[PDB]
Amino acid sequence: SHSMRYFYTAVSEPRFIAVGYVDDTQFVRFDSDAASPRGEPRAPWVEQEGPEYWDRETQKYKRQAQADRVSLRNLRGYYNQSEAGSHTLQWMYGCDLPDGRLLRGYDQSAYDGKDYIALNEDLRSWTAADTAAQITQRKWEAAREAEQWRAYLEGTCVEWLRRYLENGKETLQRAEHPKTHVTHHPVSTLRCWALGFYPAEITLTWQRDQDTELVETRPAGDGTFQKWAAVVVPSGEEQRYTCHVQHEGLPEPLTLRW
Amino acid sequence: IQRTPKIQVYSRHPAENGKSNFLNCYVSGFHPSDIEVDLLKNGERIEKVEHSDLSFSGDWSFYLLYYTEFTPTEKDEYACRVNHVTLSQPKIVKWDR
Amino acid sequence: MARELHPEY
Repeated sequence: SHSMRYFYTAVSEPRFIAVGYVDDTQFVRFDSDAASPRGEPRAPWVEQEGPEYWDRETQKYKRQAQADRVSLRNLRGYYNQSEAGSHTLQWMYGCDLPDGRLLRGYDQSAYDGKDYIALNEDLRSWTAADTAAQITQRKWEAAREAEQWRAYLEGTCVEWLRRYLENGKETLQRAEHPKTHVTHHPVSTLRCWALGFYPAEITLTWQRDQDTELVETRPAGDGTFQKWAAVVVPSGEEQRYTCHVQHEGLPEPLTLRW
Repeated sequence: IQRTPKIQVYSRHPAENGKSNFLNCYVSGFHPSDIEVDLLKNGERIEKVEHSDLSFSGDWSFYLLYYTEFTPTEKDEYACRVNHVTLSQPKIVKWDR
Repeated sequence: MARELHPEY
């Protein structure tokens, strides 16, 4: 359906980057390595929000950046790691919406790329990955932060994501169909292309009447995505293969022959 | 634990000589976040190279989109040089129209 | 709309 997502990265003052997504559309960023670190709009539907909205977001990141420089120091102490090594703290949370209500909220954390601590599906308990996260879970259980997570995920995350979908309905609630074509290269290869589609969810399959080479969906840089699927066929047998494209922007699916 | 980056070199729109486009280098699925990505025009580093904000996928692996505006020509060869802590030496992926 | 200030680890 629809999802608002946030990705926080603190690398060891430390480097703090925060990014917000609505579906596959980025709408906010924060970079501690900017000339004036602040919450910057990445989508036109969030640009017209008042200065009281943006300054509250900016001071949120500015104080979240300070919270991570001490957290990385506390994490370095839990594991007895050296003060010279670089370490990464990752923070992930968001809310999924068909009736416009919370389908699932999530909250995950990662230290150095492995799972550290995560809010449970009940939004009232935690799961620690090791004895270091048990100190963090006990820290957040004393503060009862899972209660504040309920207030955000079940509420603030849902109503504000619903507002973003309304102000940007011209682009967010609009599926761009892929522009497909087949290329042929001699090897002694039939590549099926898909360009300029939104969202990134697409299915590329080469049928004959497990052997396709898929690539991960890449961003075009304009808000759309690209992806191709290549298969190897013997010479004189190209007329037997048909590429199939499934996408939300397509009235009916597309079949393609060389 | 370190993940090696996947590299994809491509243009935003279908390449057509004499017309303006955007050269892309998409690094993804790598950890840690530190990565060296350079866009090359005939073995020469490009000054005006932008990149997206650092995000990561569900498996905590990062992805970045290094992009720049360029005009493809029949003779000029483009490539992307990527360096990561997981590579014994920088990997260069040439552009294929 | 981002999450408010979270307690430290």
